[PDB]
Amino acid sequence: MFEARLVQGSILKKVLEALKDLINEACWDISSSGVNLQSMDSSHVSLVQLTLRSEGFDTYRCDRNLAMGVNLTSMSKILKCAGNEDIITLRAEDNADTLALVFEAPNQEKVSDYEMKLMDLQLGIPEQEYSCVVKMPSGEFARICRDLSHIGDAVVISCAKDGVKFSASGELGNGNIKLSQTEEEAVTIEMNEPVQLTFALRYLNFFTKATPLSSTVTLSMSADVPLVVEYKIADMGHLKYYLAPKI
Amino acid sequence: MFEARLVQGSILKKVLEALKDLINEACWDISSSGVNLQSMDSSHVSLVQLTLRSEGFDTYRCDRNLAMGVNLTSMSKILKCAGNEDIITLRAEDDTLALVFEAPNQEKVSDYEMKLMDLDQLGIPEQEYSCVVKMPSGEFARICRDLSHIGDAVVISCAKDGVKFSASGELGNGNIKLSQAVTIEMNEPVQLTFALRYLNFFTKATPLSSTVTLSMSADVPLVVEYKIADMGHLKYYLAPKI
Amino acid sequence: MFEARLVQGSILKKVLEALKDLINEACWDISSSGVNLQSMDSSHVSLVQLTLRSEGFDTYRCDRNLAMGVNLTSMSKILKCAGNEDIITLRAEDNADTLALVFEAPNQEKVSDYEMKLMDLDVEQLGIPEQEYSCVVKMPSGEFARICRDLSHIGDAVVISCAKDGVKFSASGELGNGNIKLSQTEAVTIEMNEPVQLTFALRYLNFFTKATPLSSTVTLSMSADVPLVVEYKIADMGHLKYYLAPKI
Amino acid sequence: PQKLIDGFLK
Amino acid sequence: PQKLIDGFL
Amino acid sequence: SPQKLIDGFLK
Repeated sequence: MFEARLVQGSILKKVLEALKDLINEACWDISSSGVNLQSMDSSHVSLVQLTLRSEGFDTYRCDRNLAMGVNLTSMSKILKCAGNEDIITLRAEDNADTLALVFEAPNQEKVSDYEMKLMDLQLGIPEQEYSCVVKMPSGEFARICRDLSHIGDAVVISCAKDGVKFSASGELGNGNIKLSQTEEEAVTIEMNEPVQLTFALRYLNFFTKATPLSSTVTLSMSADVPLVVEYKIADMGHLKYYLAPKI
Repeated sequence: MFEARLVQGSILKKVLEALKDLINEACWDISSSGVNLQSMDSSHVSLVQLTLRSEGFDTYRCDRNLAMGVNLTSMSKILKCAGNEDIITLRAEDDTLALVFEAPNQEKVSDYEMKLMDLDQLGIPEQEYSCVVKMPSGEFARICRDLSHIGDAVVISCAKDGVKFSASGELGNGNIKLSQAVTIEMNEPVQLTFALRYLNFFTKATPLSSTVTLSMSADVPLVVEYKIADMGHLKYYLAPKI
Repeated sequence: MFEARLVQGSILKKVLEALKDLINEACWDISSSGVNLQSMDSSHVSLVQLTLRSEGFDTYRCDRNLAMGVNLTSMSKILKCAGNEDIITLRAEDNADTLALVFEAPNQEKVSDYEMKLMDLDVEQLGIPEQEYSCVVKMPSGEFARICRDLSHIGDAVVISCAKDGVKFSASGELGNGNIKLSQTEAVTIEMNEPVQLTFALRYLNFFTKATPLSSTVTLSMSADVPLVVEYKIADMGHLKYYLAPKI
Repeated sequence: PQKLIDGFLK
Repeated sequence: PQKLIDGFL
Repeated sequence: SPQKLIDGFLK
C-alpha cells in the first residue's frame, strides 16, 4: 500500500494544473523517498520533472516501489473537484491497478472520494553547472513570455553581468525586455560566463502555468544545452522544466 | 389591468436567468394571489414551477386573471437592460407586456415592451417524501458541476446519517458524502439516478437563495426547491433514470 | 528626431484600445502642436479624430513635421506589452521609416523596447468644420456605454430625441422595443437651441464606447441631418472625437 | 432508461 | 438609409 | 530545422 496525506491539497491541484497542458500521460515513481515524475512532451522538445519528497507530506506510507502510469487528463479533472483548502490523501494498493484520491473538506462534514484506473507505463538530464542562473519573480517571467509571444514565436535570452534581456521579432516588428539585478520581487543573476540562447515561446508559455506554485522562478542555462525553468514547491520539492534550444 | 411593481427588481433578473436556459416559452398565470408559472422543458424530462405571491410585490394590481404567453428568451434579454438597483414594474392592459426600469437617481427611466403570445396544465401533486435534504445552494451547485466532469448521471443515496452523490464514467468514479447547514428528514432510505445535465440547469437558480431542498422518494421525480425570500419559490422536478 | 515621453503611458494604451477595433491603419501627424490623427473607418460611415497636445507630454521633441503611417493593429499588440504604470516614449528618426516605443517600468529595473515599421500614408486632412450644434448633451461615459449596449440587444439603430428637459434613446426590433429617457442634472447637462431627432447605427456607437476608459464623461453634439459627435476628453492632453453619419 | 415526467403529471 | 461621412467633409 | 530535440541531452 501507498498512502500520502497532504494537508495543503492545493499543491496537488496546482501541480496538476501545471502538467495537464503539456503532457497527457506520465509515470509516477512512488518510493520510500517519495514521488518522482519525469516525462517528455509528445514531441520530445521539453522534459518536466516533479519531485515531491515524502517528508513534505503530513503522513506518508509506501511499502513497495510503484510505477503508477497516470492519465493526467483524468487526474486533473478529479483534482478540480478538490477545494483549495481540502486535505488530499492519495491511496494505492500494491497491485497498482487503481488510484484513490480522498478530499477532506477542511471544516465542513463533507468527504469526497474519487478513483482512477492506473496504466502500465527513466533517462534524465544529468546534474550540471550553468553559466547563468537567474532568480526572478515568477509573475514577471510569465508576463514577459506572454507579451513577447504576441511579437514572435522565439525568444532570445541574453544573460550578462548587468542583467538579463528577452527579445523577439516577427513580421509585426521586434521587441526586447531588459531586466536588471535588484526579495520575492528580487531579480538575481549568478553568472559564470555570458550566455545567449533561443527558445520556443509556445513551450515557455506551457511552463508558466506552474506560476501559482511559487512567486520565484529560476532560469538556468549554458550554451547549446537545455534551459531549466524551476519552481520550488516549498516544503515539498520542485517542479522543473527542461527546454531544448533552437540552433 | 395588471401592474406589479417590485422594489428589488434583481429578483426578476435572477428568476429569468434561471428559467431561460431550461424552457423557452411559458405561461404566466396572474391572479389576485400573484404570479404562477408551470412549464416543462422541450423534452418533458423536467418541470419548473415558480410562485410569486402578490403580497411580495410593492404594489400589485390585477383586474382580471391573465394567462400571458411569454417568450422567456425575449424577457430575459429585456431584463438585462435593468440595473440591479432599478425598481421594476410590469404592466399589461388586458397582447403586450411592458417593463419599466426606474433608476435610483430618478433621472433615468427605461420602458421596454414585448408582444405576448397565445399559449395552451397538470402539475406534480405534493407527497410525503422518503428523504428531504436542506443544504447550502452553492454546495449543491458545486457538487453538480464537479460530478458532471466524471459522468452524466448522479446516484443520490440518502440515509439518516448523510447523503451521498456518486457518478462514474469512462475516466473513473467519484463519491461526495455529506453528513448532518445540512439537514435530512428521512422516513425511508432512498437511492435514485438523475441526469447531471438537468440538475446543472436547475442550479442557475442558485443566486435566489443560499439554500436548496432536495426531496426524494423511490421511482418518482426529484424536487429541487429554492425559496425566494418573502415571495414564494422556484421548484424544479426531474424524472428518474430506472 | 521626434521623441515624446508620457509618464501616464496608460493613456496611449487606452487610446489604442479605443481605435484598433474600428480602423486598421491611420496616419499620425506629428508637429510642434503634438499628435493629430484623423481617419474614417473602412466603410466611410464614421470618422475618428484624436488630438494629443505636445504640452500634455512630459518631453516633446520635433525637428520636422511627420506623417507617420501606423498599422494600429501592430501598435495595439505592442502597446498591450506595456504595464499600466509604465513611462512610454515614442521616438522616430527624421527618416520616419520605423517607430520606437519604450516602456520604462517606474522601478527602472525593467525596460522594454519595441519597434514597428512605418508606412507611407497621405494626410487626407479632409475634416468636419467646427460648428454650433442644436443639442449638446454632457453625461457620464459609463451610462452612455450601458445605454448603447442595452439597446443593441433590442435593435440595430437608436433614435436619439433631445429636448431641453430630457434626451431619449429608442430602438425597435423583432423582439419588442425600448426607450431610455434621461432628465437633466458627473450628472447630465443638456444645452439645446432646437430639438433634434436622429437615427444611428448602434453597431458603430458600440465601437466608440471602447473609448470610455479615457474620461468619466462623454459629450454628444448633434444637429439635424448631420453626423453625431461623441467626444471624450483626454485630461490635460486633448480629446478623442468620434463622428457618425446618420441614417435617413 | 430516462423516464419522462409525463406520467407523474396529474 | 445609412449615409456616408464623405458628404460632410 | 533549428529546434533541437531534448533526447540527445539525456543519459
